[PDB]
Order: sequence, then C-alpha cells, then structure tokens
Amino acid sequence: LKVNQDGSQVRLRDVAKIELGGESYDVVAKFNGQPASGLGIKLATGANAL
Amino acid sequence: GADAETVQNTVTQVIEQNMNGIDHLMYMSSNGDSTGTATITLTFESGTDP
Repeated sequence: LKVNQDGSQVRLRDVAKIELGGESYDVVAKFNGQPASGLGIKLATGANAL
Repeated sequence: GADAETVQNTVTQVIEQNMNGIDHLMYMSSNGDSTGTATITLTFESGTDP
C-alpha cells in the first residue's frame, strides 16, 4: 500500500483483516437452529413434476 | 488475454450452467481458445422455432 520514509513498507494485512466470507450478511438462514443454505428449483415447462 | 483453462472456468462453465433447462435442448458443446474466445453451441430438437 505505501512505502514509509524509513524504507519500511505497509502491506494490506497491516491495516486490514483479510479472509474469505459471504457476499452478503443481511440474510441468515437456519434449519432447526443449525446453519443452512438452500437452493430453489423451478420446474421446466412441460416437464413431469413427479 | 485469457488462456484456455481460464476461459473454461470463468465464462463457459458459468454460461453452460444457466443454459441447462431451455426448451427442446438436444445437446450442448463448448470450446475455450487460448485467444480467450468462448463459444457455446446449443443444438435444439428438430422442428423448434429458431
């Protein structure tokens, strides 16, 4: 990010906390109190639902 | 400026995943060139209105 006057360098880790996380934390889904995530399936046109 | 491996993972796989489910789809094929071009060819059942 920046190079100091003394010659030291400022890395991103020095000013921030980098880690993998979700895109959005607005929605928290739980199934029976356990963390969960679901995917919804829509039927194709003219397809036997069963 | 994307290699063949990058193209397959980044564009072709994403596009193909959504393309599944279109009406009267017979089969799909794809190719990712070293030039970065990705070509998804969708062949539909005969008699389908193009």
